[PDB]
Amino acid sequence: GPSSVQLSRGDFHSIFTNKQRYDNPTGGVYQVYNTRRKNLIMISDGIYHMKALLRNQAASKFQSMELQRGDIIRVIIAEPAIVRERKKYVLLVDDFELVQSRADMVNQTSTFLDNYFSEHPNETL
Repeated sequence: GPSSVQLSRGDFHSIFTNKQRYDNPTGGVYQVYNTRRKNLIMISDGIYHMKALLRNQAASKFQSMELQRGDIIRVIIAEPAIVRERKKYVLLVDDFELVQSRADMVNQTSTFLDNYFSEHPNETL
């Protein structure tokens, strides 16, 4: 069914351009974009998609929740990671809650965050 919550549109851009958000990148509402490093997934903020590494309690919930594309989550504990040498971005997620199971994708044609910052190198923290 359709997503009955609003995603945190553009928040992946905010996490890596606004220092206050970078320092505490929590509370965002995101949609799972793809799953498969069995704990590395792709998530969507409705505008961008980016890689997230699920660790600790988030890795446990990945398993217990059978997390899949379309699920909507709220991130509770997280930290940003930039691999500068490779221009790669990852959200390290230690805990999240499930908001909605198997919602229709809000955006099927989002921009990959790494691609966005590689062509706008000026913007990144």
